[PDB]
Amino acid sequence: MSTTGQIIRCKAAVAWEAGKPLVIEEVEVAPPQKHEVRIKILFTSLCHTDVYFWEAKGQTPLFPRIFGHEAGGIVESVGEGVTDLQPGDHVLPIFTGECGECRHCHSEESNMCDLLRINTERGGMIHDGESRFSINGKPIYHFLGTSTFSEYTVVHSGQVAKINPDAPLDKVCIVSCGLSTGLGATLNVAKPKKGQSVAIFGLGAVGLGAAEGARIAGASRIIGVDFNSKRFDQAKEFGVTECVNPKDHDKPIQQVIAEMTDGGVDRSVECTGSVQAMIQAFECVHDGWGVAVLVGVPSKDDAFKTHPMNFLNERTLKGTFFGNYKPKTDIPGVVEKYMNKELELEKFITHTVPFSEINKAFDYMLKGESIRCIITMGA
Amino acid sequence: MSTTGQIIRCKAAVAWEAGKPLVIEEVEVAPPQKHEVRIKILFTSLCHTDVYFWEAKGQTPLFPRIFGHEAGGIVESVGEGVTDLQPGDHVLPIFTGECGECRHCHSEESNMCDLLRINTERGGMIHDGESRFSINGKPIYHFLGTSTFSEYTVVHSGQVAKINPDAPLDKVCIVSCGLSTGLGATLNVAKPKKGQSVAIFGLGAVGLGAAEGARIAGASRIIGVDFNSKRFDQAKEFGVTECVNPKDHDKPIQQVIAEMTDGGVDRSVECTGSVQAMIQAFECVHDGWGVAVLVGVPSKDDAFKTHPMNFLNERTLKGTFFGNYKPKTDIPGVVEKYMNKELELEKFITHTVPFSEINKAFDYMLKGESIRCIITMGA
Ligand SMILES: NC(=O)C1=CN([C@@H]2O[C@H](COP(=O)(O)OP(=O)(O)OC[C@H]3O[C@@H](n4cnc5c(N)ncnc54)[C@H](O)[C@@H]3O)[C@@H](O)[C@H]2O)C=CC1
Ligand SMILES: NC(=O)C1=CN([C@@H]2O[C@H](COP(=O)(O)OP(=O)(O)OC[C@H]3O[C@@H](n4cnc5c(N)ncnc54)[C@H](O)[C@@H]3O)[C@@H](O)[C@H]2O)C=CC1
Ligand SMILES: [Zn+2]
Ligand SMILES: [Zn+2]
Ligand SMILES: [Zn+2]
Ligand SMILES: [Zn+2]
Repeated sequence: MSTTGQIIRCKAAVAWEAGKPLVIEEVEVAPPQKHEVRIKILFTSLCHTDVYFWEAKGQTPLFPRIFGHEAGGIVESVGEGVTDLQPGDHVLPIFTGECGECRHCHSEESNMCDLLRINTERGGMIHDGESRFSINGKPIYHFLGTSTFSEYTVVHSGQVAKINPDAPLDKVCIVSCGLSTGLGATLNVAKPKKGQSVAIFGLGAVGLGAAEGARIAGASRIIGVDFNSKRFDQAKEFGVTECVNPKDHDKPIQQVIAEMTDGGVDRSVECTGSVQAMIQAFECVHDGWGVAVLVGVPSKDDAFKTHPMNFLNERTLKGTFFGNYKPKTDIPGVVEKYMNKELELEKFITHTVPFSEINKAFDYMLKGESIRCIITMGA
Repeated sequence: MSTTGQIIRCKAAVAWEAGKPLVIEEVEVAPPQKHEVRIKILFTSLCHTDVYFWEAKGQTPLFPRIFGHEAGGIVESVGEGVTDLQPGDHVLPIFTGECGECRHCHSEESNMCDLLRINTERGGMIHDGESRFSINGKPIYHFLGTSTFSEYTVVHSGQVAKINPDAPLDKVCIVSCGLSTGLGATLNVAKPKKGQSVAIFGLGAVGLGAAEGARIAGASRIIGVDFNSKRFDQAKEFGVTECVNPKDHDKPIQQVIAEMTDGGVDRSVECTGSVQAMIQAFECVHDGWGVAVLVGVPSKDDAFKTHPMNFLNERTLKGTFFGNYKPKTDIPGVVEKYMNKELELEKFITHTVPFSEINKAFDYMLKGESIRCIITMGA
């Protein structure tokens, strides 16, 4: 309130160099411009997407930078022409937006907003190409339009979802990424029917969300596939009924799955980012009616490759961005499902650290087995 | 009737050598065994599938052989345990079957019958591995279980569709292949909505069937693509609204289409058999909601290849066998649509010759621009 229209002085975790530990710095946060809001961050988290651009290996090295794109916060002030958000609103900043004006935003199927779709190299604000962060007079790059590793951040209002103000902001700060992506990959894109079989490649947060969606859809068999056998017991909490490590088999995994299911699974969801797993996820679905959904992001420019007859045998291949959920229209409904005990969120939380110890979240992530770490603001 | 249970002596067009002209021979046709029927052929036609296996380039050279898989005929007699067909029934023998007992035959989506799905190398009958054709005591290979280039042929009853006995058998003899495949590729698999745009790659019989389906679906723009500009005027009779030759453009055809439609077509149907056209058909559909359907059969084992991000941008890739139509359950309904003036068939007929001049049908086919040639039995 007293900060409305004013520059805020607060702390942010700044990445000065690729792959080096973040530094808690005193920064200045400009007030929000047209169509922007300024958000007090209460909880944030870390995922491989932040780590990938912080490591900047084979990536355009934008530094200094404030990473972070999964957070729960409260609106502090709104910029010109913002009417759907007001101070005090509980919100999730999300790495992609919904302008409400383009053909995608008017569609049933697509969340590929022409204005506000994710952009990993945009270092400033959409309104004016400027940064809202400075340190000692010098600007700092934004990340995904969210930059949630700060006590306050400025975000285009199209990337800010208003949610149930009774929702606990530490549990929902992780609906902005992997959970909703896998949940919607199964429910919106794969669309299994009751009793069907589903194979999930990758049992990180995305695959676990896909498993929850497959249980909500009523799948009778949910086969979780992962090179990492440590992730199996964890996965069974999220709906996975059988676990398969490819390392334990001489046969290719798509043959292993087809043999388990008499021709292949009804649905598959690829949640690894490995192009080889995308091929395998496609080839492991049944002929005639099988549907595979690609979710993982490939690191290189290897191409998906398969014999065309695999399609002529009546397989279908789909792909998803953020579970095909619209961030402003649909994500609040995801939170509502959590509030109505229809969706599991607490079991994603494997770690927690205060903001001053944010670098430990990188350690837990890079060591493996960390699903999400709740980074608590204030100390 | 008088021929029931007897060997029939009749004429067939026999291929003795790869790529050499057929010879009209006096053959013997055995009576039908269990689950088989013997059919008097009144009209048959020729398509590239017959030519491909008659040329036998890179193909297993089964000779001598009776080709032919598009025909209209009348049941002469039925074998043991046949109850859905009786003598006098008007029928279409079809290159693939419907046993009615497997999971595909109980499905909504799939026509991939486990027992009777198409098999290009099967030279004998399913019942006993034997040929029902002999010439001077020596057997002749069957083709696709149909072998319609004979005055009489024996076919598994699962591959024989009973149709409206008032349907003209010369017009419907071409519903057994390209027409129904493209029609169902659009209506059953691509599923455009009213007002949407559809790009069709290849304007042979398959692409023309896809165009008819796109008009029935109410597509506002139907863009026909083909290297052969002679096929354009023809295509407009079948629903194509715009024609594009790739040769006339420096830009890749998928870019040409995207530029015509502001991001890409809503639906595409690939009806060429060229793997490069399958890639192009996929990449030319709009992001967010585009759906491409593969129909053409590739000659080699080149693989379909695309950047995985094309799917993550929410494109869908499907494939079809015979338009996903079940041959015994659905094909009679296709004929009914012709009988109710809802489907154009006469305009597929570009040529006609008597059976003794069947080799001319090969000439008209190999020269190009022939859609279908009605081969009339009896002289
Ligand atoms: N499509 C979208 O909109 C989104 C895509 N993603 C992508 O989804 C993927 C999954 O993300 P997270 O779950 O956070 O990642 P993660 O790294 O936590 O989980 C990946 C899991 O897959 C396993 N794995 C890797 N290669 C494998 C292979 N060849 N076969 C079997 N298992 C394999 C790993 O052991 C690990 O358990 C990533 O590529 C991420 O970039 C993430 C969020 C949004
Ligand atoms: N999926 C299925 O169940 C079925 C598949 N097919 C396949 O469908 C395809 C089409 O069959 P028809 O219409 O009878 O063949 P067709 O040879 O009469 O027509 C193909 C057309 O595509 C054109 N074309 C070829 N390469 C092209 C390219 N790269 N770009 C643009 N145009 C190109 C040709 O000029 C020709 O007009 C064939 O591959 C056939 O084997 C046929 C029937 C059943
Ligand atoms: Zn938009
Ligand atoms: Zn994330
Ligand atoms: Zn069957
Ligand atoms: Zn044919």
